[PDB]
Amino acid sequence: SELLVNTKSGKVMGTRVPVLSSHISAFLGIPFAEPPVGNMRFRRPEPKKPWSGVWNASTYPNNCQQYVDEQFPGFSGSEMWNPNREMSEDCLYLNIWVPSPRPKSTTVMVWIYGGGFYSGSSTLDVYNGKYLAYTEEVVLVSLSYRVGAFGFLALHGSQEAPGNVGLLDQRMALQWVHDNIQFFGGDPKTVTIFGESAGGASVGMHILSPGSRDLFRRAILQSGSPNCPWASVSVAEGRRRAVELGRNLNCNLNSDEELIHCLREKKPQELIDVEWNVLPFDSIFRFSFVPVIDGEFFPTSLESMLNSGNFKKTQILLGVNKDEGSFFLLYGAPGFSKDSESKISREDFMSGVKLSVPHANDLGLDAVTLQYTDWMDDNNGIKNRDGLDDIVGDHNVICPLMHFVNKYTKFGNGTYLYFFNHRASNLVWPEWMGVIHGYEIEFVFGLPLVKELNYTAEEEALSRRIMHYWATFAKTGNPNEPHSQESKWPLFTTKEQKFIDLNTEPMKVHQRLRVQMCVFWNQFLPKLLNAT
Amino acid sequence: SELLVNTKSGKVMGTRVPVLSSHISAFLGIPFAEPPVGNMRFRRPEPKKPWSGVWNASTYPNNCQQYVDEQFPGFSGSEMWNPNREMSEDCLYLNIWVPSPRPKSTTVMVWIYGGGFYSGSSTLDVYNGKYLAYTEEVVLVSLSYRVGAFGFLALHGSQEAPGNVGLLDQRMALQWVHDNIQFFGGDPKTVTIFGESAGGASVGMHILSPGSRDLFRRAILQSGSPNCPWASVSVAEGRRRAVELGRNLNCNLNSDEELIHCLREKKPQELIDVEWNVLPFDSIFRFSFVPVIDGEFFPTSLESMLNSGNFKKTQILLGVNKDEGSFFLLYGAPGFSKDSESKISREDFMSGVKLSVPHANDLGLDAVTLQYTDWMDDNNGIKNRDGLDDIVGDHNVICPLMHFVNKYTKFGNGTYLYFFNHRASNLVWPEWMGVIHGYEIEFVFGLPLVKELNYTAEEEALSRRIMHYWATFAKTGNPNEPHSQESKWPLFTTKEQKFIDLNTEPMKVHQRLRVQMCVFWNQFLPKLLNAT
Ligand SMILES: *[C@@H]1O[C@H](CO)[C@@H](O[C@@H]2O[C@H](CO)[C@@H](O[C@@H]3O[C@H](CO)[C@@H](O)[C@H](O[C@H]4O[C@H](CO)[C@@H](O)[C@H](O)[C@@H]4O)[C@@H]3O)[C@H](O)[C@H]2NC(C)=O)[C@H](O)[C@H]1NC(C)=O
Ligand SMILES: *[C@@H]1O[C@H](CO)[C@@H](O[C@@H]2O[C@H](CO)[C@@H](O[C@@H]3O[C@H](CO)[C@@H](O)[C@H](O[C@H]4O[C@H](CO)[C@@H](O)[C@H](O)[C@@H]4O)[C@@H]3O)[C@H](O)[C@H]2NC(C)=O)[C@H](O)[C@H]1NC(C)=O
Ligand SMILES: *[C@@H]1O[C@H](CO)[C@@H](O[C@@H]2O[C@H](CO)[C@@H](O[C@@H]3O[C@H](CO)[C@@H](O)[C@H](O[C@H]4O[C@H](CO)[C@@H](O)[C@H](O)[C@@H]4O)[C@@H]3O)[C@H](O)[C@H]2NC(C)=O)[C@H](O)[C@H]1NC(C)=O
Ligand SMILES: *[C@@H]1O[C@H](CO)[C@@H](O[C@@H]2O[C@H](CO)[C@@H](O[C@@H]3O[C@H](CO)[C@@H](O)[C@H](O[C@H]4O[C@H](CO)[C@@H](O)[C@H](O)[C@@H]4O)[C@@H]3O)[C@H](O)[C@H]2NC(C)=O)[C@H](O)[C@H]1NC(C)=O
Ligand SMILES: COc1ccc2c(c1)C/C(=C\C1CCN(Cc3ccccc3)CC1)C2=O
Ligand SMILES: COc1ccc2c(c1)C/C(=C\C1CCN(Cc3ccccc3)CC1)C2=O
Ligand SMILES: *[C@@H]1O[C@H](CO[C@@H]2O[C@@H](C)[C@@H](O)[C@@H](O)[C@@H]2O)[C@@H](O)[C@H](O)[C@H]1NC(C)=O
Ligand SMILES: *[C@@H]1O[C@H](CO[C@@H]2O[C@@H](C)[C@@H](O)[C@@H](O)[C@@H]2O)[C@@H](O)[C@H](O)[C@H]1NC(C)=O
Repeated sequence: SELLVNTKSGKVMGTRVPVLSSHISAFLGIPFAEPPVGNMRFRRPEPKKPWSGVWNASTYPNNCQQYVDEQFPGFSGSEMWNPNREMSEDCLYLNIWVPSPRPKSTTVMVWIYGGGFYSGSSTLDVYNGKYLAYTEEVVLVSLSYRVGAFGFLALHGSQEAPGNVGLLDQRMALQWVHDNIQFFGGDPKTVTIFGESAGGASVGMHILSPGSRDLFRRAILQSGSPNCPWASVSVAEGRRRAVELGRNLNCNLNSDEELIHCLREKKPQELIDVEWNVLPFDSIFRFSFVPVIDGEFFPTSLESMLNSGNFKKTQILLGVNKDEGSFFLLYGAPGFSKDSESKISREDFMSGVKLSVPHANDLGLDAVTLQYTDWMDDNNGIKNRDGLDDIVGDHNVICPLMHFVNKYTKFGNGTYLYFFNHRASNLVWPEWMGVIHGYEIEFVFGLPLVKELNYTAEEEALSRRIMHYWATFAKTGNPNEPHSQESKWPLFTTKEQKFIDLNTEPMKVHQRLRVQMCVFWNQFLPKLLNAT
Repeated sequence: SELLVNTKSGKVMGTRVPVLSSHISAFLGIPFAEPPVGNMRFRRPEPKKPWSGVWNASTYPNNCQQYVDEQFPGFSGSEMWNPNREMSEDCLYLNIWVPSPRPKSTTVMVWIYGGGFYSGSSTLDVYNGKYLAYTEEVVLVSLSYRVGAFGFLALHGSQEAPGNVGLLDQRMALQWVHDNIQFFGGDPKTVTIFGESAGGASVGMHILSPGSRDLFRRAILQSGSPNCPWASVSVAEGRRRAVELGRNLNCNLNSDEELIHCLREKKPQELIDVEWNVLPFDSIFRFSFVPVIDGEFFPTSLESMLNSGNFKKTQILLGVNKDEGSFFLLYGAPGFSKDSESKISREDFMSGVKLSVPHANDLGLDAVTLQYTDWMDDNNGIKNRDGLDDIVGDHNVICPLMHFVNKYTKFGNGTYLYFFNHRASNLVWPEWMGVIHGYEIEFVFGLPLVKELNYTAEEEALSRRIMHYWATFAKTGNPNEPHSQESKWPLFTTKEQKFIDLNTEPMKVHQRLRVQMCVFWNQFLPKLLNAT
C-alpha cells in the first residue's frame, strides 16, 4: 500500500489528504526519540526503540510544553502561533508529506519551527507541508524539539542538564531523516533544512556544529541567524538562569544534582509560570532558555567559528522581512498597542531604546538614539515609532544576519539573499506593524493558493514563485531555473553584495542590505561598548 | 575744513576719496595706542599720547608683523589676504570712512579682521570701507590688532606677557571710537562691531568680556564664534606653547623673565619662522598663539559664561558660509590641491579625519568617520572630498556657531541667523572649494558694485541687499525695513530656530541649521571623548 512504509524503526501507516483538488500522503506523528519524561527531563534525547506492529501515523502529535500567548484571546493573529494540540513532555515526533504517487528519490525539505526557543509547534496551519509537497514535488518534513527550560536549561559540567538538548532533538530528527527518508521516496543526499526566526538560527547552528553538518546538504535561513544576540548565552549565564529558575521554585540550590532533582519533580506548567523571571535585564526580544556556547555542540565562540571558516561549506538561501521589530514592540514596549497607530512620545522612545539594547551603558544608548533620530523632526510620533521598529529589527535580526552572510560567503559555495517586503493584503495585525516577522511563512508554505484564505491573485503568484525558488534551490543549490526566460536572482558575492526584493512587483536587484545601520550595529557600537 | 577733525588725541587730516562716481572722506592710519615696540612687545597696549599738530591721515598705515602666504605666488586668491603694506611692530592704527558731507550723528560700524589670530590686515582691498560708508551712510571704522606671538603669547601670572594683548588692542580701539567717533559724525551709542572668522570670534569675545561690553551696542559675527575649538587655549597650553617657542629659539627657559627677555631681543621674523613648530598635534585649522582663558578678560570658562548668561545682552546678526572647511583642507591636508578636483582616496580620508579632530581617540575617529560616510558608496572620491570639507566646516565653524547661537538667544534681545551659499561667479579658487570661508566678505563690503571686478548684475543686487541688511541692523537692531514690501528675515528664536539663505534666489526660510551634524559635534562626540 502507498500509505504503508517500513522503516528502520518499524512500519508506519499514513493517511491520504486532499490538497488543491488532488491528494497526497501524510505521515503525521512519527516518533524519532524516546519520550523525554521523568528522569529524562533536561537530558539528551535517546533514539526511539524500534517497534513491532504498525505505528498509526494518521494524526498530528502533541506539541511540546510551552508558554501559551493569551494577550488577544480568540484573535487569529496571535492564536495562529499557539499550540493547536494538547501539550505534553512527550513531544519528539515528526511529520512527513509525500507526493502521490510515491517518488523514488526526490528532494527533501526539513522545516524547523521558530518561537524564540520558548515555544513553537510543527502542527500549525501555516506550517502545513502539503501544498509545498504537492506543488513542487518535494518530500516535506517537519520536526519538533523541546523548547523553554525543557529544551535549554543549562548546567554546564553536568550530564543530567547539559544545555542544548533541544538542538540535539533537532539533530536526532535529522539523523532519522538521513537514515529513513529513502523509504518515503526522499533523497537523503539532497536534504535542505529550512527555518524561520529561532528556526533560522537553529539552521545556522547545525551549519556550524560539527556533529550536525554531515546530516544535511544545504540550508535556508528566514529572519534568523545563529549569532542573533538573543539566540545564545554563555555557560555562566545559563548556569545563573537555571539557579534562578530554581530559586523561583524553592529548590535546594547547593548542587547541580539537588537542583536538577528539584526541577524534575515540578509539573511542567510550574516551570513555564516562572520562566520569564530569570532574565537578567528589563528587555525586549530576549528569551530565558536558549542555546549555550558549551565547547561541545559549539566548539568555540560563534564569531571565532565564523571567522576561521569552521562550518559547513555549501549553498545557503536567506533573508529578512522589512519590519522585523514590530511584534516585539507590541508585546514588550510601552506605547505600542494592537488597536492604535501607536505614535510614540520622545519618552516612550527613550524607554524603548533602553529595552531594545539592554547590555548598554548610557553612551551606547545615546549612540543608538542619535543613529535613529531625525533631529529636524524629533517629535514626530510616526517617526519615533518607525525608528524603534527599525532599531529592534536591525539589532536583533537584520544586522546579525547580514554579518552571518558576509562571513559565511567568504568560505561557502553559493549565497542567495532576499528582502521580503510585501505586506499580506489580509493581515489582521495593524498597519503600523508593516511586514511583520513571520508573515513570509504563509507564502513559503503556499497558503495563498487556497481561495478560502482571501489572498489576492498577485499574492498567489508571489507564493508560487517563492515556493519554486525555495524548492529549486533545495534541489540544485540554485533558486533559478537554468534556462528560464524569467529574471534571475543573482548570487550574493563578497564584492558586490547583491540581493533581491521579494514582493508582487517585477524583481529588483540591490546591493548592500542596510549597510549604513549594520556597520553601526556590527562594527561601531560593539567597539564603543568594549572601550567603556 | 571737512577733512580736518579735532579729536581728544589731537587733530587729524584726512583725504577725499572717490567711490562709485562720487566722493567721501577717509581718515587712514590714525594711531590709537603707543607703538608696542622694544620692551613693550607682548605687553598690554598703552593709549596713544596726544599729539600737537596735524596728524597726516591720508595713507594706510603699516600691517602688523605676520606670517605671509607664499604657496601661490602671484595668485590673487591667496594674495588678496596678505599684507599689502610694509609690516611693522608699529601697527596699532585705525581707518575711518565718513560720508560727505559729514553727518552729525550716524550709525558706526567697526570691522575686526580675521586671519586665525596669526595674521590679517585692515588695509586689504576687500575690507575697503568706502562703498559701504557711501551706500548706507554709515561711518565705517577698521581697526587693527597684534597677531601671532606678538598679540597672543601667554605666560599667565606674568605682567610682561599676560596673554590676550591682541584682544586688548581691539578693546582700546573701540575705547577710542567710543571716546572720539562723535567728532567724525558717528554716533557712539550706535556702534555695531562686525568681524569674519577670528574677527567673528573676536566680536563674540567682546560680548562675553566684562571689560569690553560697554564699548559697543550690537554685533555681527561672520563664520566665527568665541567658542570655536581653535580660538582659545587654556593657560597651561599657552604656557607650554610659549616655552616651546623659546626652546625653538635657544632661549633661557628658567623663568618667565629670562624667557620673555630672550623673546624680546629676537627680530620679528625669527619668531614668525618658528611659530608653527609649537602646535601640540598634527592638525589642520589650528593656530599657535590665540586667546587664553585667563580669569581676567574671560572670568570663567566660555561654556559656564554662556550657560549662566554672563555676557552682553543685545541684538546679534550672524551666520556661516556653505563650505567653510575647503581652505584648510587645501593648505593642510594630503590629497587636496588647487588645480585638481581633489578626489580623495579612502586613505587620504582617514588621514584627513585624523588631522581634523586632533584631540581624538580612535573610537572618536571612528564615530566621526561613521557620521560622514555613505557606506553604499564609500569609495566615491567626490563624496570623500565633500565629506571631509563638511567635517572641517562643521567641527570648526558651523557647529560651534550654532551652539553659540542657541545659548546666546535664551538671554539675548534678538538674533538674526544666515547661511550664505552663493559662490561668486568670478572666484579664482577651484570649484571643489565651493562657497569658501571669507568669500561673503566682498558682498558685505560692496565690491560687486564696481563694474571692473566682473561680478554679475545679480551679484550686485545681492551685495546691495546684504549691505542694507547689515547697515539697517547696525542702525536699528533689525536688518529689515519696518514697512518694506520686501520679504522679511525672521527672528531666530529658541523654539523655531529660523534662518535664511543669503544668495541670488528669492529669500527662503528654514529651521535648525545643520542640526543633525551639530548634535553629533555638540552633544554626542564630547560625551564620547569624556567617557574614554
Ligand atoms: C562550488 O564548488 C564548485 C566545485 O568545488 C566550484 O566549481 C569549480 O570552479 C573551479 C574554478 O575555481 C573549477 O576549477 C577549474 O578547473 C578547470 C578544469 O576542470 C581548470 O581549467 C581551471 O583552471 C583554469 O582557470 C583558472 C581560474 O579559476 C586558472 O587559475 C588556471 O590557471 C586555468 O586557466 C580551474 O582550476 C572547478 O573545475 C569547478 N568544479 C566543478 C566540479 O565544477 C564552484 O565555483 C563553487 N561555486 C561557488 C559559487 O563558489
Ligand atoms: C474571508 O473574508 C470574509 C469577508 O470579509 C470573511 O467572512 C467573515 O468572517 C467573519 C467570521 O469571523 C464573520 O463575522 C461574524 O458574523 C456573524 C454572523 O453575522 C456574527 O454573529 C459574528 O459575531 C460574533 O463573533 C464576534 C467576534 O469574533 C463577536 O464580536 C460577536 O459578539 C459575536 O460573538 C461575526 O461578526 C463575517 O460575517 C464573515 N463574512 C462573510 C461574508 O461570510 C472570512 O472570515 C475570510 N476568511 C478567512 C479564512 O479569514
Ligand atoms: C528687547 O527688549 C525689549 C525691552 O526690554 C523688549 O520689549 C519689551 O517687551 C515686553 C514684553 O515681555 C514689554 O512688557 C510689557 O509691558 C506692557 C506695558 O508696557 C505690559 O502691558 C505687558 O504686560 C501684559 O502682557 C504681558 C505679556 O508679556 C503679561 O505678562 C501681562 O500680564 C500683561 O497683560 C508687558 O509687561 C515691554 O514693555 C517691552 N519694552 C519696550 C521698551 O518695548 C523686547 O521684547 C526685546 N526683544 C526681544 C526679541 O527679546
Ligand atoms: C575681468 O575679466 C577680464 C577678462 O577675462 C580680465 O582681463 C584679463 O586679465 C588678464 C590679466 O591677468 C590678462 O591676461 C594677460 O594678458 C597679457 C597680454 O595678452 C599676457 O602677456 C599675460 O601673460 C603674462 O602673465 C601670465 C600670468 O599672470 C603669465 O602666465 C605669462 O608668462 C605672462 O607673464 C596675461 O595672460 C587678459 O589678457 C585680460 N583680458 C582682457 C580682455 O583684458 C580681468 O582681469 C578681469 N578683471 C579683474 C579685476 O579680475
Ligand atoms: C512574557 O511573555 C512575552 C514576553 C515577550 C514577548 C512575548 C511574550 C511575545 C513576544 C513576541 C511575539 C513574537 C512573535 N510571535 C509570533 C511568531 C512566532 C513564531 C514565528 C514568528 C512569529 C508571537 C510573540 C514577546 O516579545
Ligand atoms: C604653516 O602655514 C599654514 C598652515 C595652515 C594653514 C595655512 C598656513 C593657511 C591655512 C588656511 C588658509 C585659511 C584662509 N586664509 C584666507 C582667509 C583669511 C582671512 C579670512 C578669510 C580667509 C588663507 C589661509 C591653513 O590652514
Ligand atoms: C488510526 O487513528 C485514527 C484517529 O486516531 C485518533 O486518535 C487516537 C488516539 C484514537 O483515540 C482514535 O480513536 C482517534 O480517532 C482512527 O480514525 C483510525 O481508525 C486509526 N486506525 C488504526 C488502524 O488504528
Ligand atoms: C600727507 O602725506 C601724503 C602722502 O604721504 C606719503 O607717505 C609719507 C610717509 C611721506 O613720505 C610722503 O612724501 C608720501 O607721499 C602727501 O602726499 C601729502 O602731501 C602729505 N600732506 C602733508 C600736509 O604732510
